[PDB]
Amino acid sequence: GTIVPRPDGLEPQLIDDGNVPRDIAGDWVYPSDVLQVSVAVFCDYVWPM
Amino acid sequence: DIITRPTSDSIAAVANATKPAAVVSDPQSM
Amino acid sequence: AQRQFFGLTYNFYGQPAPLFDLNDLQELAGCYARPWTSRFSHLAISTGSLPVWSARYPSVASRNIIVNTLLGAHLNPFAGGQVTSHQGITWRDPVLSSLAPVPAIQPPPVWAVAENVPLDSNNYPTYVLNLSSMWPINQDVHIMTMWALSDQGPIYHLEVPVDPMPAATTAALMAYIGVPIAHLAQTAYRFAGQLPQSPDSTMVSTIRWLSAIWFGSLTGRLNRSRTCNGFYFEFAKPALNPDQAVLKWNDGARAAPPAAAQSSYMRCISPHWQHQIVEVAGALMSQSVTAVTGLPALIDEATLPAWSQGVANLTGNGQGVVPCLDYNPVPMAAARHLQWRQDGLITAAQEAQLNNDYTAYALTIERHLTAMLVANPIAAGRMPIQPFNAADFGQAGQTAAAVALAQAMFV
Amino acid sequence: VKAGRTRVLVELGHYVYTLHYYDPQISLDEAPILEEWLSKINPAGIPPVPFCIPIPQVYPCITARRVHYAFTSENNNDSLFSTNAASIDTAFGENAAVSPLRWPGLVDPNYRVGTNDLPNRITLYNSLYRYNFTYPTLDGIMYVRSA
Amino acid sequence: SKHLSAYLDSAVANGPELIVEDTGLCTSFMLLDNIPSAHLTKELIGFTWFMQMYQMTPPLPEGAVNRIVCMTNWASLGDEGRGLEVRLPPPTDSSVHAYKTVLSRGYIDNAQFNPLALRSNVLLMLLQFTLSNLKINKSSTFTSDVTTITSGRMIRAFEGRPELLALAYPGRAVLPTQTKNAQFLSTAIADRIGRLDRANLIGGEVSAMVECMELCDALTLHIRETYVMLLRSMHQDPTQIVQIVNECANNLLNSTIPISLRPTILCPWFASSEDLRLQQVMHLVNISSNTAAALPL
Amino acid sequence: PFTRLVQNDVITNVLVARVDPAQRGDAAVDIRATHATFAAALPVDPAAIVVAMLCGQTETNLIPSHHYGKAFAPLFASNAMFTRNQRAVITREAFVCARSAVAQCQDAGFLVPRPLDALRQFDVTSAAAAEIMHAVNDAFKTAFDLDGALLDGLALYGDPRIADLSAAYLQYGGNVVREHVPPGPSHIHRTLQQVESTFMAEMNLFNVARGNLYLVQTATNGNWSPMAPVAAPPFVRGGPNVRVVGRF
Amino acid sequence: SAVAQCQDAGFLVPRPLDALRQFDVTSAAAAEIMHAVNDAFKTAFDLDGALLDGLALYGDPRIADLSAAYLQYGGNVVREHVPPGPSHIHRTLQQVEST
Repeated sequence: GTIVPRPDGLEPQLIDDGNVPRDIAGDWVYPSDVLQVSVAVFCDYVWPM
Repeated sequence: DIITRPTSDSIAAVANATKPAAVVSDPQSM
Repeated sequence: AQRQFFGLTYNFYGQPAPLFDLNDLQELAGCYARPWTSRFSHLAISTGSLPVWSARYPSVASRNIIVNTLLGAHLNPFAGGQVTSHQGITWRDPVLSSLAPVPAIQPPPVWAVAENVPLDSNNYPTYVLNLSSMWPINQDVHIMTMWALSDQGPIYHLEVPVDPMPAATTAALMAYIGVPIAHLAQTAYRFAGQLPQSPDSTMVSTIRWLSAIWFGSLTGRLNRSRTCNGFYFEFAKPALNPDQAVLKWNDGARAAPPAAAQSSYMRCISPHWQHQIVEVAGALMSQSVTAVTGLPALIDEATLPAWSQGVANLTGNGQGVVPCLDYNPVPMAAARHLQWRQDGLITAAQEAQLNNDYTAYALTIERHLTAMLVANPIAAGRMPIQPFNAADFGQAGQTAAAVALAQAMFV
Repeated sequence: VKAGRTRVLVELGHYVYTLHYYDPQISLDEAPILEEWLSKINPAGIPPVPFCIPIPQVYPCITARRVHYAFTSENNNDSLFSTNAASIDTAFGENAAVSPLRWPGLVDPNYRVGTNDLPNRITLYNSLYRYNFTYPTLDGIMYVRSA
Repeated sequence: SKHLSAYLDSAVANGPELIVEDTGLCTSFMLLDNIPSAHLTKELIGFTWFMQMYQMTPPLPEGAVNRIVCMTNWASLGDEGRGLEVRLPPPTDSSVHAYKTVLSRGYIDNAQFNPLALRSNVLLMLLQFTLSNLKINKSSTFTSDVTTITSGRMIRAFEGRPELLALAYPGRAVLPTQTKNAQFLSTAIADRIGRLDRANLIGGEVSAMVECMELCDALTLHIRETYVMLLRSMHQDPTQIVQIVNECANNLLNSTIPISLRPTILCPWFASSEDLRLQQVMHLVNISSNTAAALPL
Repeated sequence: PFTRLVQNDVITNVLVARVDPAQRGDAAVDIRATHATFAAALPVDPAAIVVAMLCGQTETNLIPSHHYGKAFAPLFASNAMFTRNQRAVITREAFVCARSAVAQCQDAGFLVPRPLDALRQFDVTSAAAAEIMHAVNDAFKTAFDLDGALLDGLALYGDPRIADLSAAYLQYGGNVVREHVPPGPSHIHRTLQQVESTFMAEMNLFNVARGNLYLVQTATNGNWSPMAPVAAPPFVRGGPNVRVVGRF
Repeated sequence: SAVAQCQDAGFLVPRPLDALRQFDVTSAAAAEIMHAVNDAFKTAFDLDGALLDGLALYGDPRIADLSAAYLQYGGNVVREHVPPGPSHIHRTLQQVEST
């Protein structure tokens, strides 16, 4: 569940399973596994959204 | 009462070795 | 013991001189040490632990091949009865203990180069008179000959008696259970190498059985379902690295002895053997038996390279001639897998998958070797790998006959 | 040499080197280090060769123009593993990422078990065997008593 | 009396220490954080991320500059070592003391190295490197992980040395925030970890031999595999042993052996005649060659 | 061999050599001038011998096989005989490695691979060889935890550079045997060769570099990597207008 | 039956609970399952002494069908299978799983 912070005021992004960062906003599907291993980030960057 | 038994130590050791913190304090959290 | 041997030197693949440089000799037989039992000093349990993938000696068989070529330049006493020198290097003593540069005061005569030289022990009387100490020469010369006689894989001999195993061999094998093939091959080589032994010795029969069991399991006739007196070999998964085998003993059904004693000669018909440890170890282990007991009979000339036609004391076409069979690992693997399904060890779906995995694995070996050859053209003056053609990987050989033999060998 | 009128090539086949990292944001001159190095050369022997390397930075910084003197003739930089590992990206300094070549058995899709490039390169992640040998005593082998 | 007692009793031990076993990691090079990364708390916040804030030990060094250095047996959990080691400091230090084995003692200064004797010192250091690595890669208990990051294979749990467990399998990393380390580890193949195959001979027994993949360099692996290859070379079957003993007693005292499975024995008790001849000659050279030396013999 | 009344076959000397006589100019010299000879004798009293010969008796109904059966029973109960085998192996490995080490420091020697030959080694005097040999011998002693004399005595004459073992005995008829004792095929020696081959490529991991060193004033303001120059080296030796300092 | 339903390649049993997630049990894992079933039975029927322990303590718990045999020197093998008779608890248990 890696996120990708970016400099220069660009708002962060999330790693699509195709190994390409995507914008947080929109729709997403989380397998239970990735959530169990990335809850710490999810609680701070996805859940607020 | 309901039956339980401890797992083998090796199982527990590996499990305990991997437990990231659920809540982490960082300044950039929306 | 055994007071006599015969041999044959290597063939030059069109080149005018034996194929090895000074560095090969200096590294593989230098330090004034005895070269006579070094074949396993540069082998191990698996390829992953060995520097066989690059640089000089970039193949499993590479070192032993060069050794054989090296010996061909110094075995003159068994051909002409005299020690000689080649490119300034010769034996230190009439016992042929080790090599050294020629002395400056009384150099020996320079060897006249030749190829495929037949060798007799009787041409050099001091050998027999010092048999107790010169014994190790017997084994290595035999090994060199058994390789020199064939292109592609070396030749080795198989046989199974009509009797059950003696108790002594049973106990010995029961202590070799978890051992990989490579370690087993070392002990066989170490045993016959260092001191004379009679053929009527427990180890001799022991190793003879091992060669039989290895082949029977290789063909897939010997499995967890069907075993020779409880023993059989287990092969690694093709999905990771099938180039590995270990001994096993099991409570499965025991195969019946053959109706009559079976025996034949064997070799690998495809270049894959050059980079496949199980082939090398199996050949060396089997050849060790023939080294101490001599050749049971002349080998059939029918399917041998041109230089191997009618070699005295080695090859023949008469009545007292044992045929030699050959196989390609890929068809062999398919046969082994099919036998497993018929024995019910696996399903049809698994059998198809195993064939795909093994073929994929073999392709890598071929791709590595063919790329390695152009990296080391034989015109460079040294032969780290035996030459071949692309079509050689596709030969089916006598594989059908081979599995038929095991069928008759373990009924 | 310090005046920029001469260029010197010290011939030495092999040697032991030493590094000294420095902040690229402040003034620096490498002359004192070299002068110290020269002050310890005897007919008996020499001290290791020193070098100065700026610490890589994670942001575009303003670098003070500083003077250097020593550098090698080849690429002797194999011992370097990675830079700014715990960062998103290396902005200014030299940017070394973890080279996959040393980890074929971890990232290569075409990796086969039992391969290596030992004489030329060292791979850190491989496959190996392990054993459980027992060491029976002599009497553990046979019936030790009178025979 | 010393010589006579020595010559009469051979049960004086003093045998070479052949069996040495390692349960740690078969590696001799340590990844090293040389220059630490700076902690930013006012400006440039978020440019760096430490696994510390996630209570995790990073599988890789995370300093500003990282180096590979040679340190023998740095992860050698298990038996006591051979007693000689090679430990280079990071290149930010002298590392000259590792090259003063010979031709240096009374000649060069403490802070120098002898450029004219480099080859010999390098060779000896490599020799020490080789000898220090002569161990047996012993197996250890494997187990599966019931955690989410499981790959379906069992792994080698280093009980009592958790940091070893973190280091052994970089594939088991937990990656937030896409750092340079993450950009590499994220490419790790899933199942390239843990036990691969084993030889299970006896029901409920420990596997006689096991094959797995973990953090392990090639060079040390090559050394140790040769070492066991040597040990196998001096081993023979019990049938051979009993036959040898019987022959030594001129076929008196004819003992024998039981017949049953002996899974994983190893008896490095033999050699070749050439070695015996060599030792015999060497022993003669060591002693004096006068009548006062052969008399106790 | 026990000779009997054959005048020409009487053995006068039994001899051993610590050094190959081929290296030094002793190819065709008297064997006694090249090998050290033993010297020992025990004066026995004839009277005691005669009594023993004439006063020998045993038990009335002795069965030799039985008696020796009891006698030899305790002597084959332990691994005592095997320790010497293990020591012999270690001795073999130590000897080969020591010879390999010394040879690689000379310009040439007992023909042995020389992967490290690119490095410098100026001092080749016998004193250096002795120091090297002791270092190797001590290293083995530490590694395998030995206490007795291992590989010693070879340096008795103080020149390990030509150390080699041989034995011979001389007969009055001028006949000589002159047996050689070359070492067997070691394992460690091969590995050490492989290590050195690897080192010659990965030397940077040991804080050791290769190539020359330049000294040019450079007032750079951006990135600067001295260990990995990107541009071609300036004024390679032999170039235009480049001068080579005198040897003084 | 219990062990077979947790290793998804094992001895053939009806599998009503395959929809549930479960990592395939190794030899060690199955032992814990074997123990728990053992303890549950001994508790339920108030039994002292060993009942099923050997299956968990030694060997592989992943059993299929017990068998004993002896080997004759002539190479002949005499094997005697012991397939269990009709169980009753197993039937209703499978019913409970299904519902």
